[PDB]
Amino acid sequence: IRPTIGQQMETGDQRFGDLVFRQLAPNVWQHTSYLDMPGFGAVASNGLIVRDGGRVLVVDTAWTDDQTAQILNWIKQEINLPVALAVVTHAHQDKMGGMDALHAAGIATYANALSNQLAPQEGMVAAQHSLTFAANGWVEPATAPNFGPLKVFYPGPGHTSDNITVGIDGTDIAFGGCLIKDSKAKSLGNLGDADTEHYAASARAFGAAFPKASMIVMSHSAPDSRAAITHTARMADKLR
Ligand SMILES: CC1(C)S[C@H]([C@H](NC(=O)COc2ccccc2)C(=O)O)N[C@H]1C(=O)O
Ligand SMILES: [Zn+2]
Ligand SMILES: [Zn+2]
Repeated sequence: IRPTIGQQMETGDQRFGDLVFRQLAPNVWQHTSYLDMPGFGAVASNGLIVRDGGRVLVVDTAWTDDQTAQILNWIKQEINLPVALAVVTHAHQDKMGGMDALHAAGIATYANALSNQLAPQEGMVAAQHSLTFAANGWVEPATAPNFGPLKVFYPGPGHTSDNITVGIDGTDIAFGGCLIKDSKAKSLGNLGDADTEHYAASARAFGAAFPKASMIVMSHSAPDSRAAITHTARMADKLR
């Protein structure tokens, strides 16, 4: 697997069917799935798997149901603990394309209320539960029951108006999804649904929400330093 967009395979990557898994911490793995483009090649998308004692938590689906069912099969084989819930980080196919596989498995799914409202318009199935957010971006705790180490933060509109992010408490990892691009990126990716006015502030708000996270995970590049945040914000400064 050699994607046109997204990180390549490296030492420490485990191939499992059509997907790639990489351990990031004792209890955190990155899942990677690929959508092949007629004429362009494969585009990688990354999410996370977190072990929290006797249960597993997932951030983001794969691009498709079948790929997402493979994530669940990898969890069964390598961890052998139940998936308690999944959080999906906005209403686009790379993050929510496999909702039906989670539902078929009986996994409780959560997304920003706005993501659930946009899902029908975006060709997605809504999560079964809605997260809501305070005026400073922090999730309302009663809407995120029993989330363990997942600390959900809405940084403001950027890549989309509904994009959310997730810090992993008890680790130095934070997940920026499609909002954050890596420190070497040349572009901000698909800006078709983006808020170019507010993007820079939203990227910086993510950094300030998780100020001690040193490993920044993102949808389409390998985990990076905090320069992913600062570089994304610098590129976004140019859009205003
Ligand atoms: C990696 C991206 C540039 S595309 C992805 C997202 N597209 C889809 O999920 C489904 O459409 C397609 C998906 C892939 C290729 C073509 C169509 C979007 O529109 O934002 N997020 C972008 C990003 O992270 O910048
Ligand atoms: Zn998107
Ligand atoms: Zn994306």
